[PDB]
Amino acid sequence: VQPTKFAVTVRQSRNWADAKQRVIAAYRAWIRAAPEIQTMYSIPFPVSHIRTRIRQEFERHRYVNKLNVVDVLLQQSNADFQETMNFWRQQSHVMAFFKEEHFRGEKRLPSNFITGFLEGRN
Amino acid sequence: PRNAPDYNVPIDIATSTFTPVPKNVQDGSEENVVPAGLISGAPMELQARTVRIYKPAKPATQSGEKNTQLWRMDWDVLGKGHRWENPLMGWQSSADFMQGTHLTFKTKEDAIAFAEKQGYEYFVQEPNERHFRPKAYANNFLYSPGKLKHIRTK
Amino acid sequence: AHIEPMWHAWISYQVDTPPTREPLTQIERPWAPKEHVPNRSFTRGAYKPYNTTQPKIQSWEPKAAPR
Amino acid sequence: AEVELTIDGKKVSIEAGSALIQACEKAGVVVPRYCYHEKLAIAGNCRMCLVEVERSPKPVASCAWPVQAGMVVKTNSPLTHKAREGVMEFLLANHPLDCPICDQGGECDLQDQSMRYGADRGRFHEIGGKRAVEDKNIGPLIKTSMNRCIHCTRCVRFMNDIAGAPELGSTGRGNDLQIGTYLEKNLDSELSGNVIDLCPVGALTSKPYAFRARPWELKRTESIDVLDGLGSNIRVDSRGLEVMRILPRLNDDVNEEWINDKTRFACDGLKTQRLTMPLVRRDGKFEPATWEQALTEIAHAYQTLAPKENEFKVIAGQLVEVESLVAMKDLANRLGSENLALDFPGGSQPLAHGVDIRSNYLFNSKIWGIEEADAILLVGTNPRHEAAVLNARIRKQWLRSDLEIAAVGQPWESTFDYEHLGTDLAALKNALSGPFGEKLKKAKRPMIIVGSGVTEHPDAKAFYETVWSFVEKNASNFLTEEWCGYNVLQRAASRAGAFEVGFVVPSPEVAATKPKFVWLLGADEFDPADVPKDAFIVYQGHHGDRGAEIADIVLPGAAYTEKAGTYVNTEGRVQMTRAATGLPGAARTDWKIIRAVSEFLGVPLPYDDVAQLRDRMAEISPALAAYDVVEPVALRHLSKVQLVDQNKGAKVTGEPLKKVVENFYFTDVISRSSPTMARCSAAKETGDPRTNFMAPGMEEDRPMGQIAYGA
Amino acid sequence: TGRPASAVMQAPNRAEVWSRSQRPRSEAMAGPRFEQTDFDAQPRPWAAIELIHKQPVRWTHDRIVACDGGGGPHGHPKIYINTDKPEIATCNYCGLPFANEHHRKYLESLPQTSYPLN
Amino acid sequence: AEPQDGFQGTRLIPTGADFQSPPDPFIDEGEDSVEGRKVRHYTVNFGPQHPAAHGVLRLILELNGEEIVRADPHVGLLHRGTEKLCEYKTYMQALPYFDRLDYVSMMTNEQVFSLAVEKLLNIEIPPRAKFIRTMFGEITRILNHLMSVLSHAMDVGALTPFLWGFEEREKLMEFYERVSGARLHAAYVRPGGVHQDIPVGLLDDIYQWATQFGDRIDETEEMLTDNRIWINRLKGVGVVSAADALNLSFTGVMLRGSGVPWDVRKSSPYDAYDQVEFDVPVGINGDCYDRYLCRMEEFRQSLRIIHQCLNKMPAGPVRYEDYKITPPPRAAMKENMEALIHHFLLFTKGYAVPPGDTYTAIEAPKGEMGVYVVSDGSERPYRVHIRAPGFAHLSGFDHITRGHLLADAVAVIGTMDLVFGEVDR
Ligand code: SF4
Ligand code: SF4
Ligand code: FES
Ligand SMILES: [Zn+2]
Repeated sequence: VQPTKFAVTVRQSRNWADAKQRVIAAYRAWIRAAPEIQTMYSIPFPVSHIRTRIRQEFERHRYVNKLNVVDVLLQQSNADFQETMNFWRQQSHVMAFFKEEHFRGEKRLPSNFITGFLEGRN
Repeated sequence: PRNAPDYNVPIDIATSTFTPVPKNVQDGSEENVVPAGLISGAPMELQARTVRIYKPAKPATQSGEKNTQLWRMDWDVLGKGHRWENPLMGWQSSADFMQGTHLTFKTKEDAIAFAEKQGYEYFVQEPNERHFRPKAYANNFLYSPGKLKHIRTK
Repeated sequence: AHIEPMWHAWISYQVDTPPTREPLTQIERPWAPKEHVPNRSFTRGAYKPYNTTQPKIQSWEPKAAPR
Repeated sequence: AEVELTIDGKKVSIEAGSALIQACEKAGVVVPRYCYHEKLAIAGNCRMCLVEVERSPKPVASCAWPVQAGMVVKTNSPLTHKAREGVMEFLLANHPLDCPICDQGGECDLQDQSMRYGADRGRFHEIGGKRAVEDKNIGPLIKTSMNRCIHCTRCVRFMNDIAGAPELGSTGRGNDLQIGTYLEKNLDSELSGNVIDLCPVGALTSKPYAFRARPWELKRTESIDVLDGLGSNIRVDSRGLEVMRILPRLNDDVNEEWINDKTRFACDGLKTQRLTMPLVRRDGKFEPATWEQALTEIAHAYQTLAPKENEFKVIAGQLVEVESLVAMKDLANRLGSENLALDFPGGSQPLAHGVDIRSNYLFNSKIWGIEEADAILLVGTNPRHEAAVLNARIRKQWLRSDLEIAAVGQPWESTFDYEHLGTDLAALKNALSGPFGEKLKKAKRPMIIVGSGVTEHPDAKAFYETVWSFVEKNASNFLTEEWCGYNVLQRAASRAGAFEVGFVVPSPEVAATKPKFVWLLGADEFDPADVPKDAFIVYQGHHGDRGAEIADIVLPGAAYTEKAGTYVNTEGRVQMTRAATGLPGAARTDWKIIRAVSEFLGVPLPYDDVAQLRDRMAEISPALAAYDVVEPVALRHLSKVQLVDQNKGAKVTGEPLKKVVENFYFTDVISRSSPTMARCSAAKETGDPRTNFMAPGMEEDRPMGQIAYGA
Repeated sequence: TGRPASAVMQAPNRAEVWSRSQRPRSEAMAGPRFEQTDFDAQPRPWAAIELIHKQPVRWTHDRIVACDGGGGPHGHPKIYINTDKPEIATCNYCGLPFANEHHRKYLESLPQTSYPLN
Repeated sequence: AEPQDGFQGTRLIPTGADFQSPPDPFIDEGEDSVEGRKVRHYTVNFGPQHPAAHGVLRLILELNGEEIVRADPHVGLLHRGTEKLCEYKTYMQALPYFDRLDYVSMMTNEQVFSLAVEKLLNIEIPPRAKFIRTMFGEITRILNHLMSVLSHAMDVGALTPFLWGFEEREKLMEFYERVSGARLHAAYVRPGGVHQDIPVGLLDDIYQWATQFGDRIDETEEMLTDNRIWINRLKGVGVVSAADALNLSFTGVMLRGSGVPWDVRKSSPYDAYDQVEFDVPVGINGDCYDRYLCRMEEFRQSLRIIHQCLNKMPAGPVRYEDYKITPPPRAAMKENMEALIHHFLLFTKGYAVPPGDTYTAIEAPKGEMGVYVVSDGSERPYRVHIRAPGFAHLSGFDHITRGHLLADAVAVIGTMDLVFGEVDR
């Protein structure tokens, strides 16, 4: 806020009820900003595709049961959110977040044993 | 599923053709263990690869034991991507970003604790210890009641 | 780059004795380049690097034993 | 009776009769040394380890001084500082300025202890100059630069006392005293390359290693040797793609700081005859194929032939790990086959010893057991050629005790004196009923050691019955809580691992079936009768050799320096290699080839990761999960059902025991492709002692030199 | 990719490689990168192995000979060479040949030597 | 019992907010109404593509018309991972990394790392090395101020002094090339002293340049000091009070301009600065004009020190005389066994540095440069952290510029001696 546009002072969560509000607050800001993110970096994907990525990022950490670890993830989310909504990231940075735009594909690991073996460890 | 490789793990931007398929990625729900590998920013690959935890043996070429004092953490070399010959200069290219990295620990519980916290697969190699036997200079000149059995030359 | 080596030292004030009076220019080196070597970049004489060593590994030469 | 003494003001306790330098090491005090080595006799000639001892006027050699009840030792006093500086000055006065051209540089104890304990500048500026000494030819393996010699005596003491090769010595006197053979001759020990490591200086260096690398550029991988059955602990030094040298690391249980010459010098064979891509023979000539194209032709040729039970045969070679044998046993069983054979004569037949009890085939008294042995009988084995580091362990106990050795089988030139009782099964029975049986009966710690060539003998069923019946009759001597007297010696790294997982043909019915599909799992010493000519041969391995050339499909596998593989040595110790380099070309991990062929054969093995295969190993044998220990055998007495009861009625031919190693240098595929082993074989045959015999360098009749190594 | 003699000869003064792991120039300067190129313009220093063996044997009566390259501080570290074997002794730094006068008749008998002897 | 105590979040840790004391109120001095209408600010990016004052600088400014609201410098455009690379180098091998931090002040940059390593080595360098390093220190201070003051003058429109003074830079760069073999990255000052001794005709050549340098300073002051455009561009611009300068981590001229008399060469003397006489210029208004006058006077005190070093230069070795730390002379290395071993080990393994840690600071031309080194006893440093004065100074850009005119930002960017190799490392 005061230092720069989307700056959030680093604070610990008081309890699990406090943490959950921040996590939902963080998700709400992210998926709300998805229309702006598309037109601001000229992303060649629909807001639906972008918003799915937001949920998966939040779902990788759905099973965390440690309060200190949540505070770390919340601070990372605020830092990524600020550097996105401020035009500090470049199209290369945001585009790299979408795993489909790598010339070797998104399925960058072998499907099963025999496809990886026939190609040579993937 | 009892050491089954999770062919559906999400990839990150450092996932390459040389990255092995992991068994167990941290989710932040493990009991009693800080999930550093979840928040470190390190690629998924480091939870798929195995580190070796060992005391380096004394070199056979020297008597100094300075480098055997500490515990070493080292990454095993993969089948593909560790080295290949660059066609232009004949230099040795690598795809293994861990090839020149090692970690030093005062005790192996420390090394194990760091490895569990990051989510590395690890293998602990215990150090072979010398078997003590007293040595005496005067044993070079023991009286032989019988056939000499060996002729000593100082 | 057209300047002869020892003269290059003289014109750049690295030495004061001109090559005309410089004894080190008089040592006979039969391997020394006879004609002057200018910079050959931007021509077809430009230096091409290459590996100077043999491959580190040799594959088996297949020898199908007869039946 | 550990006495108590003071070193640098801190108290240490150690056994009486121990050298002071041993107490300093126990106390953690660092004492410089050159002549002293823990495995050699004390010399006391370098003068580097002089320390201050209370009530002692002269500074004292801590390697030779015995520990007493109440001595006080000062290793960091001015007197000790002055002694080390002065001794280092004398060592460097005649030492040649050769560290840029010396191969010890960067791993030199003279350089490190000059930096640590000596002065920063020298005071030798004599116009008369330094001593210079002529170089010596002592064979093809050891390059000599004798000016660097500091006269520690380590190579003489090792070669004489440890290796049993009294050809190295020292001639002359004073400043002109010179180490060498007084007359230029090849050093005939398979343990000779240990002097290179023992040498603190680069006076004795490896000829094949000469000038190739600096020590700081080498990745150091601790691993296990697989060219022998002892599983010697080794350090593999590599520079990216290339393995450059093999060094021994300390394991007092198995190899005791030493390795043999083939273990050391066969590493140049790892880069010349290598299988790097699949080959499909066609119109009588091998042709390159993809891995899909090769596995398809296995699947097609399997269907076309439609093998029945035991028409699928697998032969395992000498360098095969347990992962490959377990995955291949799972594959062969799913094809109906129990035809699992080994690479030696009679390997395709059921073995005279069984595999039901681990003690049937293992070295039961452990390698460490030799340190306490009172009497040893060697049946059908030349230990110098089959287990040389274990052979030197027998000499060491023989030199320092009243240990009696006898042998039944082919005589060999030995480093210890032994009583040759005969060469055949008749001689074994006479021995056990003769004077040496009396020696065995009235002895604590008796040992009977049976070679792996007895297992390949036609009378093998009568040998194990003869031996074990003696073990049972004289138990409470051979079969006690602290001791097992019956031992089987494996010269190959894979045999005990194959036995552990039951990788053997169970019955003569399986042995009788003539195979249609034969899988050569790294097999190159197979008998040319266990491989029928009209069978589809598949070779999987790392080296193009005998096995690969007669095959229909060649699959490139991995060598021991390119994989983490599980090996079981002759005593049952489970050990794991560590990969130093990656796979070359299009090669694959050996167990993954078998797992990949199983999908193509329609019987996909359950395991996809090596951790799942390693769980399957514990189900077959749980000791395979315990690395670097030897799990004791609980029911030792049950080694009578298969060694006596099943072996009671067996035909006897009386044929002599044999020599399973015609030439030590050519034993496996790696050593047969080694250019260095070729020089050793050539030099032994022609008696040439010159260093540059088939190597680069000037020679009197070769003034232009030559680039070739090994030719 | 090379027809001219600069593209085949390992050096102007030596056709053949002088070490086993040395890549022959004919294979090294082959491939697409050497297509439209002047080969005489490429760096081709003279082989040092051929030049050092033109050096005549420095005869001496003393058993031990010092060699530092001859530049004083501009050479190599001073080492001492033993000439007692009946052969040409060579400095391990600069390759200079040395021989004792005791061995002159046997060295003159030799059919061919590594160094000219004169 | 951290960090499992944080698994369920007990006992939050106290922040600075939990210690805010209300001011003493007795003595504390501090409808559609158009006054409630908000004013929209426009946020302008300056750099690095669009030309800026100097360097890899992305300056993000929130403006209210002509006034600066918020100043947000984005750095790291020259972050090269120097601190991490130093952990894979010997102490010898890490020394050239210090030439490339403040890359107009090379010898004092390598001076601070040499002093820190010498401190952990527990060695006293020879007196001649101390005087050479002090002499080259003030030569490097003049080189830096020539770059800083004149390029700062060129940024506000004064083309000519930059041309005159960079010929002075050429003359002093010859002295750097005569001692080492480089115009800029000399790698000359090493732990133990300096690489090699100065050539036998250098002192007189420095002296000849010294007899004419005062006139060069004076002619620079003829164009700027009394010039009313220069004064009107600098006076009252970029003011920081003495109290805030200390709390913002300001050192050097950025601190002395606000009236604080403080010089690291005076407070904690190193090399030969205790053996030389010089004065410390101190400002009183804490503005760009005071900081310009301090730097012009620092020119004259640097020349005054150099003249004293020319006359006080003692004879003797320039490298500490232990071949276990410094390389032996090449003639010794080719002559005796001990020297050759020590040469071999120092260039392959390196010297071992006793374990411990130290923070060592010097008065660099741009202010207090410090380095924090942790030694583990081996030949490679465990940790090397570099304290760059330009990092602290640029962190204060928002504090000194908020509420002021956009047209004064170029003045304070130049008043901070800002090289972004220092800032990012
Ligand atoms: S033996 Fe040691 S001190 Fe002597 S030349 Fe070789 S590396 Fe140098
Ligand atoms: S040659 Fe080496 S091992 Fe033998 S005495 Fe001399 S220094 Fe010791
Ligand atoms: S180690 Fe004791 S004298 Fe050599
Ligand atoms: Zn020489």
